[PDB]
Amino acid sequence: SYSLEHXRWGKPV
Amino acid sequence: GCYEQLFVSPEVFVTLGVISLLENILVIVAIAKNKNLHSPMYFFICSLAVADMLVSVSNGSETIVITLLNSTSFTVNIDNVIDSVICSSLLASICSLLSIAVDRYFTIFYALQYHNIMTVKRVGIIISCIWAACTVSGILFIIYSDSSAVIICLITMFFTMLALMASLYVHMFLMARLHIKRIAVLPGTQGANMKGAITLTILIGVFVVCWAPFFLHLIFYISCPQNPYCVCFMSHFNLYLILIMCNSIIDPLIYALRSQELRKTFKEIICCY
Amino acid sequence: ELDQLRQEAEQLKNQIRDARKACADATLSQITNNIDPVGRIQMRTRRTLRGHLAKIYAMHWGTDSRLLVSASQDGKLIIWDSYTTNKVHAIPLRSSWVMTCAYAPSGNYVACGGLDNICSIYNLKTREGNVRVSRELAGHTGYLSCCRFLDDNQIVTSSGDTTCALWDIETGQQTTTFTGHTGDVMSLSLAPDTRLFVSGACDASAKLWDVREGMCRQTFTGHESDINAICFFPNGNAFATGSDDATCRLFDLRADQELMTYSHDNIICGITSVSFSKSGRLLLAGYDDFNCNVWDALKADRAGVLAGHDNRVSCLGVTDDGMAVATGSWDSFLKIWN
Amino acid sequence: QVQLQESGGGLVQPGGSLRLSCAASGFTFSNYKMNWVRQAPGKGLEWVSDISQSGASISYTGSVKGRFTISRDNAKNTLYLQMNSLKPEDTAVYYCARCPAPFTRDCFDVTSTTYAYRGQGTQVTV
Amino acid sequence: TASIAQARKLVEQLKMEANIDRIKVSKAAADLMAYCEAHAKEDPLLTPVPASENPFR
Amino acid sequence: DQRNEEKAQREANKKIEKQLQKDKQVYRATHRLLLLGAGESGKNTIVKQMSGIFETKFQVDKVNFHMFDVGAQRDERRKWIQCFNDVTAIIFVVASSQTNRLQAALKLFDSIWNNKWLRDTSVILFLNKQDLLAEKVLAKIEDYFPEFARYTTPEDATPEPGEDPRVTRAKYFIRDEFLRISTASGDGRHYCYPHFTCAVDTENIRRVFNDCRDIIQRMHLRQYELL
Ligand SMILES: [Ca+2]
Repeated sequence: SYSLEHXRWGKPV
Repeated sequence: GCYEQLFVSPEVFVTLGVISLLENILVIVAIAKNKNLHSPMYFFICSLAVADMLVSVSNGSETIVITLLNSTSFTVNIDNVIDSVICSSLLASICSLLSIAVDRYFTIFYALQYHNIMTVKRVGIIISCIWAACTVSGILFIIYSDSSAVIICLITMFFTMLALMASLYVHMFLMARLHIKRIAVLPGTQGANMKGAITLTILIGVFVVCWAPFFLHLIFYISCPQNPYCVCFMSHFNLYLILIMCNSIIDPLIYALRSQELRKTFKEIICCY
Repeated sequence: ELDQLRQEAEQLKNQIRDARKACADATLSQITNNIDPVGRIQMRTRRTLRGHLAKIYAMHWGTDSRLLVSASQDGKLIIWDSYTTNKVHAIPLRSSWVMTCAYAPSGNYVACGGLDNICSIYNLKTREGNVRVSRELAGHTGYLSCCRFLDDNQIVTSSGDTTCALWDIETGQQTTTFTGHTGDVMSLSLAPDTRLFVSGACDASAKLWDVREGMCRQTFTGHESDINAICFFPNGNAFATGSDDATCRLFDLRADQELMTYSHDNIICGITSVSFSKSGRLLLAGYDDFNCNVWDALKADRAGVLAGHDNRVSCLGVTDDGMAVATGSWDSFLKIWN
Repeated sequence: QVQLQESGGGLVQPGGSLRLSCAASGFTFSNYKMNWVRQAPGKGLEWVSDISQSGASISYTGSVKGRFTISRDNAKNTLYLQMNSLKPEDTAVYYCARCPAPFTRDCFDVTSTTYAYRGQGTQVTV
Repeated sequence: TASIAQARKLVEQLKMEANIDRIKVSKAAADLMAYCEAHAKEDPLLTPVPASENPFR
Repeated sequence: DQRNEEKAQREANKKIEKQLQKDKQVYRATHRLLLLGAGESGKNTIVKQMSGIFETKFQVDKVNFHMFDVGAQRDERRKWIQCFNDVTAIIFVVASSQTNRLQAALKLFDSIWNNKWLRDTSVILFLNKQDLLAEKVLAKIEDYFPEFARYTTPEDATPEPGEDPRVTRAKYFIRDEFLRISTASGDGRHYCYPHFTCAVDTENIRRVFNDCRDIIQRMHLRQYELL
């Protein structure tokens, strides 16, 4: 489920 | 297309990473190989070049790792390590720019005492303390990344150091203008007023343009996450990272490349390699 | 009477000029045209010596071709080991305005001085192991421009008061005064047999002095401005001088005439230092363009250059054996070439 | 060897004029700045005129402006001085002097002590 | 005319320099050339001396 | 067995390099000044109110200054002038007012300023003996400097109360004569800081301090493309 994305705080949760 | 997240070709990240890597490495080599370039100011420029190299490398690495994994447990540890490296390196870059400017303010306003203050021992202590604090803060800010305290502390540190940098350069500009006014009033007599204004424009404008959108993103990430317009603004995270890496590629040209000795050393190194 | 004495002096000058013309059957350039050129000389820096902070004014090789003494404007002499680049001594000076230094042929003493008009002689070999001042020589009223060592008990100095002198080191008294120059004396050179020496001065002239008699034996003219460097030929029958007119000239002590001119259209800077190689075939000179040109001493062609300085070159010297050339400049670095 | 030999001196009545000369030898004349200096019978040497290598820029002491002029001829190696409307105050020995180095604009040539590039001088009695 | 004291010394020095048995230039030039040729093979700055002998590297 | 000698040499460097580092710090924190002046200059007073060379040291507000006064050297300056080409500043003291001593001073300043080795050295210029100039003028300049006849007081002149306008004009005329030379030849690499001082004045000690500060500040401002 968990994925890796550029940088951090890409999408608000 | 604001709702969809903006996708930036990995190639762009790997290109900016390699080019800025090359330039930062050249800047570090030119300083290490020229014994004349051993004043505190060049140690601070070296620290900046190192932080920029770290930003370009790790981020680039993250891009390659993501691309390779997508073309094909470990993911969590890899993501946590790379992100702690990126956060630490960004903090080091900001602190290095503040040190450079802070160093300069000292010379202009402590011309006679300057050498009894910025002794090489103290420069080494300051740089090591800055790097240790930036590394520790990057680690804590990634381990607890799912907390408002970390984003709040990141925007506070950015805007405090932006205000400090702008204040220091404005004060130095005002002193230069006072000297211009006294120099011009002589019986025997762009312009200095334009050269100074352009220098401030480039030095502050590049910093603000290449950094601030990311911290505006974080501001919206706390303030208005679900707002229809802030979501559209946040869709450009992948562009704000490019602007930050573009500061890693640009900054050597407005500090390291203004000195004549570093230029001479660059040109000799370039022709050798 | 003054006008008649002046006329007599002019008559003697004309007689000397005609006496010299009578011997001018051919120039050097008409003889060495049948000698193959040395070709291109490409020296490379082997070692760099660091430690001085201020511009370096003087350097001198010892007789073992292994140690160097150098003096900067900080007020410090450094003894270096050219082989291992390690330092041996770092002697603080009473005053920082040092213009010349010399290494004794025995390796026992180091002399230096400058604007204080005092020649300080340091004993490098003491029972305590500490470097101490053994003598301070004073009498000169102008700045001290050059010092040379004849023996452990005899030193030759020159100063900005237009007078050269021979000093007895142990007694501390001046024993011989060499007068006749009207401008500052810039550089001294000793004969291989240390019986004669030559003194260049800010008169566009040089004089051949008899060390033992106190008499000036010959006066050489030819330069258009102040003479900055002088150096005896290895044989001992000629010397080379450099001046502010950007020309270097070779003079012959046996014909009392100028023998060769070394110049180039693109050189408009003076010659800070002049030195010869062991065979006398190469002439090296430092300029104000932050470089050094190597000239073919028998042809007046340029053989090559030594580039690696970013400020005025201040001194140049060659080892007694001939294995290396060392230079110093206002960049506070010394470099050795090969 | 370099020489400077002054000429064109003499004695004149107040209000008269002289044309002085100076022949140079032993150096390239066109590469040096040239000056005129005077020795007062009871005063130390004083600078009078300074002409650049090209003749494009000429400086005079304030006391001689509008009365004295200088020129040079690089094809003849000759330096002149036109001395007009002379007064008793201009009695002095005049010397022609050369700047110590070529291709420069800094000169130290009025030294009390024997200067190497100075001529013998000519007496201008008024 | 006090300065005659210095002029006289100049005259005496010129007389001493006038009485010099000057050598012909072509002979001295030939001697310097012969000297240079005799020791040309011995001069480390002209001769491409091997690196194994050169103590500086 | 030769390694014992090599080890010994390494130890010597360690002792020497550490001392050089200590000495290097002392060197960079010390401000060197060259003091020159006219034969009639009150150079002695310049020293009192603050062999071939004399040295005076000062500590002004915890800043170490080292002033060198040229001793019994020959009047030919063209060779030792080159040595003082890295001092913080040259202090040139000229007395206002028998030869035309002012023209000699102006002649000397022009030669110094345009020296190929002194292009980056600033000059602090002290005009001394103001009361002798004032008395001579009020009791002549046009006979030496004819253009004075057409000189007017600068609009930014700030004379002290009680000064005779003819004296203030003479002071600014002389100052401007030096400044025209400085301005015409200078290319922003060095500046002249002329001052009008009294033969006896202890304030001169702070005038040098403040000028040295400004010289360094503008040097760095030049470096950082701000000035
Ligand atoms: Ca991540």
